[PDB]
Amino acid sequence: KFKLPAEFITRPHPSKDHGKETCTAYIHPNVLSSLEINPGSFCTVGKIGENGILVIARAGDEEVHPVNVITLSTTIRSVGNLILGDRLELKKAQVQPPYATKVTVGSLQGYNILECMEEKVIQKLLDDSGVIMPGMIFQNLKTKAGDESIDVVITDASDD
Amino acid sequence: NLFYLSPPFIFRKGSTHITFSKETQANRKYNLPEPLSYAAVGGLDKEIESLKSAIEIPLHQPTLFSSFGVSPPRGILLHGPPGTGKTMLLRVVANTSNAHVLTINGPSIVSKYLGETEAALRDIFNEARKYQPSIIFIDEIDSIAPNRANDDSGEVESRVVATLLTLMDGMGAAGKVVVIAATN
Ligand SMILES: Nc1ncnc2c1ncn2[C@@H]1O[C@H](COP(=O)(O)OP(=O)(O)OP(O)(O)=S)[C@@H](O)[C@H]1O
Repeated sequence: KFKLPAEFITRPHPSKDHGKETCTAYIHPNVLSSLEINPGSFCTVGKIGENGILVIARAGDEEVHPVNVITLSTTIRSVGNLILGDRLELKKAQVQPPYATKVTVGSLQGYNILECMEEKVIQKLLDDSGVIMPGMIFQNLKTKAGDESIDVVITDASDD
Repeated sequence: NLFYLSPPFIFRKGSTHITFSKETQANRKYNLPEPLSYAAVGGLDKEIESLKSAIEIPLHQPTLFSSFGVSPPRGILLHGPPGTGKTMLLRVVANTSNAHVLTINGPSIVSKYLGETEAALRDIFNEARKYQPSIIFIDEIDSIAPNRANDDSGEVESRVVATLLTLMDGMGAAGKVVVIAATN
């Protein structure tokens, strides 16, 4: 009888963050089966006693990933201030978040987002993200000049 | 009549002789557990007002710290000379503030020995947060958490700290309690 660990260990996600893998924190498939969690499904990741954060369940390689380790794209770790070695509490979600109607997007240093980067690349990142809660970061974003790193934080999202 | 706190009766309209009275309390012979009030503990006015502030800030206006962001004062230590009225003030806060009072911690706990008591305590602070704005009193905080003079300890002191570090969550979410200690 396989034993489900009570607390999982946060670790890097060797895959890049620019892709559609923002909230698709890869989880060891054995844990996915042992917790009645379907692939590509939403589940709550959070530190012990804290309110949960939403991640999408995606199956990883059994051999490479040990059982405890949960891999997060660096965009979502910054949502709930998840620093490495933070013990988590995986639980199964039950409500699908509704779509978005308005999003107010921030920046690290107040740089004019209109003037520095295209709306198309920002929209690409945001769409490929899929589910957006207020607090992530999209890092290492190539700008129009190609020599500037500006990070897209998200201040708020409102549904009408 | 058995176990009734005061003699009950059934109202039936028309057959009952209703009468007015200026009396602010029920018949004294009912031996009721009469409320406790600030009209009784008066004599410490300024600290009463400060206590009222310390109940305003964590019960009524926790939202008003989400803006301004800064960590709130969500632990109170009502110290003073023995017999000065500390337990009476805690009792008046409990009955005249309309928060939910999480049960008194007390010197007593299941076993009063480390390991066993560590879970039995955390349960009291786990009961906190879920209920609408509350107040967990830890009276006699010197008897539950003594000084550790040179080596006198079970685990209870560090257990209180480790639990208070989660009880201090609030005003971002679950800002629905304050802790008031008393000591001599
Ligand atoms: N207005 C008053 N102010 C202060 N004490 C009063 C007052 N009226 C009556 N007393 C009584 O003074 C006694 C004070 O006892 P406590 O409040 O239990 O003492 P205390 O300050 O809590 O000391 P301990 O050692 O910490 S239990 C109670 O019996 C009160 O009812």
